[PDB]
Amino acid sequence: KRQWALEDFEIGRPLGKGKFGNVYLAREKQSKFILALKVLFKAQLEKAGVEHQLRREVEIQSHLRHPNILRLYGYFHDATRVYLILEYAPLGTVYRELQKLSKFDEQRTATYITELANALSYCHSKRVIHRDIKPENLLLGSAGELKIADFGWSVHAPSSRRTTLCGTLDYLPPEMIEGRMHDEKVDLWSLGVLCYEFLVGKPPFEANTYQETYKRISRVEFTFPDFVTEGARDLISRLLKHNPSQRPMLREVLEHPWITANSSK
Ligand SMILES: O=c1[nH]c2ncccc2c2ccccc12
Repeated sequence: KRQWALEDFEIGRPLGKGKFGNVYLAREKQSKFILALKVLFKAQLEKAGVEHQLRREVEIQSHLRHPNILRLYGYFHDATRVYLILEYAPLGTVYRELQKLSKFDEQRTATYITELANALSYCHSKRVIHRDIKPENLLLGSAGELKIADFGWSVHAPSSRRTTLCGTLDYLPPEMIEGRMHDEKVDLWSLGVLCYEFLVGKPPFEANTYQETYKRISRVEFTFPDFVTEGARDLISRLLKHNPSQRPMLREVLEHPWITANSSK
């Protein structure tokens, strides 16, 4: 492996914030390699009681190798902080891309879905379920390719509430939020949420209250603006099924006619 430490890196502009520490642009001093350094404060992690998510992220994300999964290269720590050494995603997040464009055309959407579906096929083949697929955790590489990041919630499938609790529920399926056993099908529901948000500019169960979002998800109550096409409606409506077993496999998504006609391969 190789024991890094702080002074191995020049730190740059803050790329952004998370709950437990910012991510920073960094350059390794000897190679000039540009990467991102995710800082987590130990104090805050222990208090929140999620250090196992950290171990999981590191163990899981460092062994995955897929062009649409963000690489984790390693980690180090000092007294107050843990530092994850990540692949740098130069075009930013899909969240920012959505706030910039408001919503995506069917080509950009279908293409992102395809990249997501491929990355997820790779993950589910190892029974790794991400569980936190949302636009803030989807990054863009230099060619604009999508990269799944932030594997802190990920786990090997079958799993049950596996951590503490919650925050934004928008992207989570009814099994998850209700704390029932769940498996790969979780990420299929999320894909459905994403496809709607990309096309519509807001997630389909958006509400002004957690408790109201919960209700909407649990009853699967959503509607489509008129501009959304029948092919997109058909994909989304197949993904957003309350019963996981009724959700398609990823292969079926990849070969969906709407995806086939719109995706840039
Ligand atoms: O442009 C970004 N690139 C990144 N690359 C790696 C990790 C986080 C990021 C990142 C994180 C938040 C906001 C923007 C960015």
